[PDB]
Amino acid sequence: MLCALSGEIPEEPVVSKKTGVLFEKRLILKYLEEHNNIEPGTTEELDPETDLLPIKTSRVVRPRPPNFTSIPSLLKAFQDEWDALVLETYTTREQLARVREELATALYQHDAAVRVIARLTRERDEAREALARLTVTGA
Amino acid sequence: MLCALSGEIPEEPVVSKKTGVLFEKRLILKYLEEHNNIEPGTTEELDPETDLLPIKTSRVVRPRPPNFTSIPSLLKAFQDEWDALVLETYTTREQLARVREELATALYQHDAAVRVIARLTRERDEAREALARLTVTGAAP
Amino acid sequence: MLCALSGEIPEEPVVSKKTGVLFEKRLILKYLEEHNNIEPGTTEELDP
Amino acid sequence: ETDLLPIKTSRVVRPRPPNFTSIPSLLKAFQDEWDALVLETYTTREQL
Amino acid sequence: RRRTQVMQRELPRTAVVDIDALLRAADEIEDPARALVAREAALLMAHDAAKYPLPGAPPGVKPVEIPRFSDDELAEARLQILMEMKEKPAPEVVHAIWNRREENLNALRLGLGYYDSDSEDGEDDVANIRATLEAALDRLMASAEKGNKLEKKLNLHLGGYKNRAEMLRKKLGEAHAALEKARNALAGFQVL
Amino acid sequence: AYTAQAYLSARRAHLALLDTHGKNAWLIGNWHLEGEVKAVEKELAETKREIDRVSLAR
Repeated sequence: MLCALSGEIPEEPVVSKKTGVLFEKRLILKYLEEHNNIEPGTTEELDPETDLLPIKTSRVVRPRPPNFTSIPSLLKAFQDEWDALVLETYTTREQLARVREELATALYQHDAAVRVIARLTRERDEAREALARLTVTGA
Repeated sequence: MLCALSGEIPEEPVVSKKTGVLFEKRLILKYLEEHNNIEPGTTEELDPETDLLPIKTSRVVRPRPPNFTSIPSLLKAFQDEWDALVLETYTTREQLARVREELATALYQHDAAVRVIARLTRERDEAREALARLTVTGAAP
Repeated sequence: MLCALSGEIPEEPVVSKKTGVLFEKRLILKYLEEHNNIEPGTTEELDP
Repeated sequence: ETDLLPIKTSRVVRPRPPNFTSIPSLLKAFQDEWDALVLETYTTREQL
Repeated sequence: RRRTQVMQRELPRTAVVDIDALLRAADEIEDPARALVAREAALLMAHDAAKYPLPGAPPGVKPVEIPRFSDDELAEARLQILMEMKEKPAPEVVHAIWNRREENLNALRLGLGYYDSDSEDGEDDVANIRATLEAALDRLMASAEKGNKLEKKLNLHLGGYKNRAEMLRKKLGEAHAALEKARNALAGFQVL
Repeated sequence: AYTAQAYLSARRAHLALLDTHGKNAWLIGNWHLEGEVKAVEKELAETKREIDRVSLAR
């Protein structure tokens, strides 16, 4: 977590009731007394005695420190890795289908190219023996 | 009804209104971030704020099976399904690579065929011109 | 997943965009025809 | 609906350790953490 | 522009090209027109691997000269092919055809590029899987050595910061236990 | 072999990501954890001051 105005962890986390943004009481008392109760970043007017509220952290549950080995962190890592791998698979299938579609087009145009090159080979051939016969006959 | 990106039922469904296509919100926003806001399958841009439309319906009652009413079976099920999905990803990547090599060889044949058509067209044209000159020089009876 | 009118799987699913609510197409068409283009649950005008 | 007020913060980053970079490492961490916390729950129950 | 664009589209291709074997196969092709097509294709692979060296490709490959041509008659040849077009197949039809191909020869079989449609030899299939598995296992211990070396490097880089976290967690646990003792004492003392 | 290849490739990618952007994340995590330590410490110190106040007054 980060405080908004100071960019750190607030010693006394106080919540703006109007917008729900995390503040620190001393810096925002400074801000309101030097800006006439103007919320930072917005045009809203904030009330320190009614529109501001601190944070109470009950310590009933034994607090697990935020480490990556923990099960909430591990399941967030699992769903993030699943997100990345599924989007990679989805992309790969997208240009795979694109490549297969232009592959079908490429195979059909290769068949057409084979047809026209057979036709042009036969045409060039019959032209060549026609020229040969004409040169033989024209003595 | 399944999501387009995963082929599964999305946990939080949204709808692209431009084509009326179901998507999952987190996957589609991550895709838009990675691809600079490009709708999958098409070229047109996608708006996750306005064009996306969530669906409010009843929750899907996925049955919890008696074999998967125990965390060892859950752990081996997740293990085998993750192995199968990552093997599917590897096999479709190898398929894309091999079909890219096949299309490379195919288009090598294609522009080679284009060049042979080119050369034989030039040879046919010069043969026709030479035969026309020969018939002009000769006296047809 | 279930339809919001019959509670079954819609063969031709449609979504009312103004509320973002799934319906079956034939059921929502006949309901709008019966009740003069009014979406179920709401009092706004739904265009078929 | 009303008395609940959300906060608007950033994503708190948990650093990935060097050992837990592969999927099998994450899975064995999953089993180890599951064992540790179910043992904690059990021991909590009998100490209570 | 003289060079082919089909290999300019990268789509990782072979670094090694055998002009002799390719020309021998092209001459051994029974169809004359397709034989000429494959011969000029072999010349094209020789030209590509000669004047465009891939990383890992051997250098000093001899290029092959090609007669010059004109783009207008190239467009004429393309127009000949375009008027020899039949009806284009539907994308759903192509997808169904390739899905049937996948079902006949599954994802591993189509992923292995050594499975031609005429290869029914089980021994040749086993040999292909054996060679592919040998190359795969080569990749396994190469990437395993790379990953182990990198993990050891990052371990020796980050273990100093790793050691602090356990002590800080222990201090947090002691602090929470002391706080619970203090609040229980507070309640008990104030009531009494 | 292919499953192990994909797993090891993902592991190497995550290892490279941790090499290029892991130290700042480790620093910010340790900083947040010690901030929570400071919060618990001031809570216990406040309760101990309450005990000290009650004991001296009584």
